[PDB]
Amino acid sequence: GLFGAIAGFIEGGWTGMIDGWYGYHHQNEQGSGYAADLKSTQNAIDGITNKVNSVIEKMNTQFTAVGKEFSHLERRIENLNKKVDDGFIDIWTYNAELLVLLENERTLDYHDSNVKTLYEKVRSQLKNNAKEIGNGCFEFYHKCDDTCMESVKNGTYDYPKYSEEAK
Amino acid sequence: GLFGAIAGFIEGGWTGMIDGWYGYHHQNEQGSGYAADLKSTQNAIDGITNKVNSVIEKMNTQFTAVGKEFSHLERRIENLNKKVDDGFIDIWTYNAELLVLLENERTLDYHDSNVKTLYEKVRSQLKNNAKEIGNGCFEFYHKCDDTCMESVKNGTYDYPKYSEEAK
Amino acid sequence: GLFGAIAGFIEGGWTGMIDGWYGYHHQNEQGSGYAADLKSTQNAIDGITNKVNSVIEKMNTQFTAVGKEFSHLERRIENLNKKVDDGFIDIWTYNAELLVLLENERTLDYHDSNVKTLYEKVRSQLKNNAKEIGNGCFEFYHKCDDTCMESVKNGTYDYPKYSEEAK
Amino acid sequence: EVQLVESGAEVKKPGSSVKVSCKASGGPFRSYAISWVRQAPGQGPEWMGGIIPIFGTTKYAPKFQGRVTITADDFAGTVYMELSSLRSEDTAMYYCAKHMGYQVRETMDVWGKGTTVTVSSASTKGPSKDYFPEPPAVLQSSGLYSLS
Amino acid sequence: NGTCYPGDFINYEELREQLSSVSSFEKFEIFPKTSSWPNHETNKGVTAACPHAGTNSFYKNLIWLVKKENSYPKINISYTNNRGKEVLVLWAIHHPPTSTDQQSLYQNANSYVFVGSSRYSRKFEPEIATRPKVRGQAGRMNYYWTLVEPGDKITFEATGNLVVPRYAFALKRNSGSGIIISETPVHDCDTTCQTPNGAINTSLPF
Amino acid sequence: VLTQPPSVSAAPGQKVTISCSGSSSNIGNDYVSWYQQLPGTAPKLLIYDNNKRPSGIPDRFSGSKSGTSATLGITGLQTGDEANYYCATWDRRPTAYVVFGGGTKLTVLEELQANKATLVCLISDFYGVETTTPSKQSNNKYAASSYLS
Ligand SMILES: *[C@@H]1O[C@H](CO)[C@@H](O[C@@H]2O[C@H](CO)[C@@H](O)[C@H](O)[C@H]2NC(C)=O)[C@H](O)[C@H]1NC(C)=O
Ligand SMILES: *[C@@H]1O[C@H](CO)[C@@H](O)[C@H](O)[C@H]1NC(C)=O
Ligand SMILES: *[C@@H]1O[C@H](CO)[C@@H](O)[C@H](O)[C@H]1NC(C)=O
Ligand SMILES: *[C@@H]1O[C@H](CO)[C@@H](O)[C@H](O)[C@H]1NC(C)=O
Ligand SMILES: [Cl-]
Ligand SMILES: [Cl-]
Ligand SMILES: [Cl-]
Repeated sequence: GLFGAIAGFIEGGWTGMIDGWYGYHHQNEQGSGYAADLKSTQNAIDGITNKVNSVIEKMNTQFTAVGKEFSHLERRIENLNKKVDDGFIDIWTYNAELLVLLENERTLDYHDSNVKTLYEKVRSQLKNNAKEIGNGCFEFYHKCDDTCMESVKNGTYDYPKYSEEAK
Repeated sequence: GLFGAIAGFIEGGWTGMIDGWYGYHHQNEQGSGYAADLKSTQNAIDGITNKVNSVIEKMNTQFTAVGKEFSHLERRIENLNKKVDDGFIDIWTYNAELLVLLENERTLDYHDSNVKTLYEKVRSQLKNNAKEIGNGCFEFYHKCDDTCMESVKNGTYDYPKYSEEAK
Repeated sequence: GLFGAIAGFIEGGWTGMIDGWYGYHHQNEQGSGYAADLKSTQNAIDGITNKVNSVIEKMNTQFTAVGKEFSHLERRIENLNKKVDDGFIDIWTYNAELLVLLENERTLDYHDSNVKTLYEKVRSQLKNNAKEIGNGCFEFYHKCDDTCMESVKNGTYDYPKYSEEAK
Repeated sequence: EVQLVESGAEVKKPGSSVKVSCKASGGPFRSYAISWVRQAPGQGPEWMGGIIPIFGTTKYAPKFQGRVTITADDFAGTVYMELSSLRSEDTAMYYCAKHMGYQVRETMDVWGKGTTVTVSSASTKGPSKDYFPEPPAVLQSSGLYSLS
Repeated sequence: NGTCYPGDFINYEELREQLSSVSSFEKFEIFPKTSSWPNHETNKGVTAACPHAGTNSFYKNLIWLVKKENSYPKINISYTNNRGKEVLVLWAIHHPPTSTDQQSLYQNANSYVFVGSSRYSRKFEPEIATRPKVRGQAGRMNYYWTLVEPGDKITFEATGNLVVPRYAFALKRNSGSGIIISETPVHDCDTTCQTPNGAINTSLPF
Repeated sequence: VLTQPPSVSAAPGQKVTISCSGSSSNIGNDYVSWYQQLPGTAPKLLIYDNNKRPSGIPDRFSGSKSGTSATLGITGLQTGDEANYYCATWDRRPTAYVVFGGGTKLTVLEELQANKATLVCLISDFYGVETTTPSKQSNNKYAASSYLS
């Protein structure tokens, strides 16, 4: 991916995070678990539903379009009519296939950027109260109980509070 | 934005920076102010003017194209002529609308990347002579008078000179 | 470039790295040299060959399409036939030129992302056993002989081993 | 705003099943969940279950777990609700309501006007006294209404 | 099972395009069978080319007029379009192979036919020649049609050879209809989108 | 389940408060919303996330949550505010689901030839057998009906 996160420094995905597209896995003395990140999953679902609606709205429905009949003395306009019908089909087929190919690439890069944005948000929060251990994990220098973990996932982690409590 | 800066870790924009698209706001004992970053605003204006010219040049002007008349015994070629005219209009309408939708997305991401590039340039300059305080601001560990600030914005900040002068 | 690496913080290219698109230049007491990064050059060659094949496959070959003849009493269908032929040529010319313009932009950004991904991979490896000196170079705090350099380029650098051997 | 429009009223016999629908304006894909809530006469609302956009996952209340099936045709901007093994106690007004975001939650901010499902052992019959679905009246043990 | 009596159908392709924008019509007898023709032989014009379970029959909407005891008076009947909708009108022209059969069926030497409106005006001179046999008849019947705009009148003036119309059609248009060619059968299904291979039940864009 | 008082009453211009009491599985560990319901109309959201109002809900509606009890408050009581009020929350009890309170009503201050024969006893102008519940006339007197088969 263009942003190095998905299939990048975060080596793989989580079948155990079921409530969203991006999120957290935590691990402290009380226990472990997954939790989707609602705010960022929501923003992506906004954009992707918008993307799909955009594709729909641009392909107005085809109304009644039947063929025509020609005599054995009208083959030039018969072939012209065939040329027109075939031509437009070749063009909408190209348009349809190309749009989906290009939008598919952008959609995947979009998800990749969203994961990277989330990781950097947490990194910016924890600063040097935790060790960046690669694979997208932060190892805390202080005890981080469930309330501590919950505050990281809310974006209201308290870097001054824990900077004095390092192990 | 795909790069996390605009409406990202830099929470908002500056109505008080009037001379360009991206730039600085400084704050030291002598005073405060805004200043656009000429070199990066120029590069973006190059590309966006180029983008707009590209759209223009690809839509060659329509010359004289009038309708035709048919008799009550020529309705097959009348409808064929109507089919052709309508078809091409549906295709140029699709082309026009799609190009603008896609270019609009890329233009916004482009600006987002330009802001992020600028922030990382400064970060790479100041290194650990200043504290990354989020929201895109650097808090200096040494006194940074107007000449000091001016050199940051010129890209010729003197990391050795000030590494010995920290407060 | 959208990722700030090519023509960015890495100021220029290497005519002396001949075996690939992205790679390393090392410099220790035994000597210096270039070396392409096979794994990342391969991934890009996969995608670009795929991109070029995609363009090819979407432009199916034109089969026999000859003109037609009309009498001095058939100028309406003569002009209609001319309108059809010209129209489709204007549309495939637009399609061809636009696809290449857009794919060219994405291809360049693609290479830019690949270089940035590589640089951050190494940075993540070396951690604080080396000094980020800008321009894409890392200056080691420990002696890094050829085996040491070879392990960096394999992605199996041994941060614990050398953290005790700093100069 | 958003308009939720449920399908017409239904009258069904016990043990059969009913499939009602809810058509949403705009879209047709939505970025918010939709759930179904019913309310029997003289009772509070009770949530039945909901469905999540893109993921398509569903949650059901324990009371209807096992006999309710919520589905979505996002291209038609429509959501469906099928309820089976109908009891007389299932007679209620059925609403579809949307949530503020993509997860089903206690907060449903916009509701449809509701549609009724009546579950009776009776069948339709013309009056002579002894008529069924309402065209104040009282209902006998027969399930038939008798008015005056 | 189209034209059982041989001949060329004039502007038959154009007639098909006119009908693909027709949802319904009003079928009436523009010239009643017995009321319109008083001194003309009506019920003597069947043929073996157009059969009907052994016996001979003919088109149900056109009528083949012939001589009434070696007498065929010149016709000058007309119809004004007091219907509000355009009226489709068809007729035919008969070309017997032998000049004897011209006076055998129409009693007149060298006949003429004229049809008239505002969008149509033409006269016909029946051509007699030894054409090959198709359905047993060496003669040819050439079929014609014209649309009568509301308020206009059509006129048929002839001395034989004119295959008069009985029933015409007052058309209601509905763009969004057409003619399709399919071998697939009809059912009591109801769809909103139809193709000649079958009906589509979907909300997808392609 | 969530328990509310069945019924509360007050005079116009006064402030009333509707309590919603649950357990640690519902209110004590999740957000609380409130809905207003008028006869013939769908439930209308008044309060979400314990104490926030949607657009269009007036200042005089308010909510709060203390430990295990939530509370709706209404001031400047109007005649149009006489309705049923319901709290709702996300219960993690058995399988998780949305659970409503019980509700709180706010008040502001020839035939015998077919081998069958039925009785007719009507009643109105007040203030085996089926019985009609007391409906409401346009007169605003109570009316009903009753039959013994
Ligand atoms: C309807 O169409 C059928 C089939 O084309 C006609 O029948 C054919 O007539 C030719 C005449 O030489 C025969 O050789 C064929 O054997 C016949 N086919 C069959 C299947 O019988 C028929 O004449 C048409 N009927 C009308 C009234 O036009
Ligand atoms: C979570 O963050 C919001 C701000 O976005 C804050 O208002 C709220 O109090 C936080 N929750 C907790 C439990 O700290
Ligand atoms: C600003 O930077 C340029 C190099 O880009 C340098 O030549 C110039 O001297 C600098 N100006 C000052 C005042 O240092
Ligand atoms: C290079 O890396 C691979 C793993 O990707 C490892 O198996 C191999 O042993 C490494 N080579 C050396 C010389 O360390
Ligand atoms: Cl990816
Ligand atoms: Cl943006
Ligand atoms: Cl570049």
